[PDB]
Amino acid sequence: LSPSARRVQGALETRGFGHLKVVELPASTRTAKEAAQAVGAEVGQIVKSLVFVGEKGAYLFLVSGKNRLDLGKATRLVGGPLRQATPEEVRELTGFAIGGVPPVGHNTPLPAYLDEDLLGYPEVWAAGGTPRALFRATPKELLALTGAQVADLKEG
Ligand SMILES: C[C@H](N)C(=O)NS(=O)(=O)OC[C@H]1O[C@@H](n2cnc3c(N)ncnc32)[C@H](O)[C@@H]1O
Repeated sequence: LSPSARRVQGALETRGFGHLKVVELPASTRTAKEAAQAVGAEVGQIVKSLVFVGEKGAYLFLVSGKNRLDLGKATRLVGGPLRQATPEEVRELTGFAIGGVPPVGHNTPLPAYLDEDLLGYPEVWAAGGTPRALFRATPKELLALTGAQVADLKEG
């Protein structure tokens, strides 16, 4: 596993979820669409870790591959103005580059929100730190791993 992918594996291990495995695939997983095709999953099963900057800090939004994050909803949930983090901010905050941003192992653990639609799948796939890394897990484990709060995040 490449460094960033290893960093994520390490985080899964340190959390007590060592049985979850990061895989650096022979096919791209840069976008939810590609990720789903790479593992034969439904796009909705892909977890997009989206980082947004607020006035007093950063926030992690775990969105289903089939939904579009509603900034209006996110803003209300946090209770303050929010904005999509620039590629640069993603790197400084999380330590990973967009297209590979994982839900764990960041430079600072960010308060998180989980797209309630992810609770509809028995298993989901999140990014493992690179545009080729992914690790499968149950929504429950993703919740335990991030301590995120379930929420209505989609524009739809
Ligand atoms: C799972 C897959 N590896 C992945 O990383 N999916 S992702 O949705 O989290 O990554 C793509 C998302 O990053 C964000 N993004 C893409 N380009 C961006 C840019 N130029 N600036 C800020 N955010 C961007 C958008 O939400 C885009 O949908």
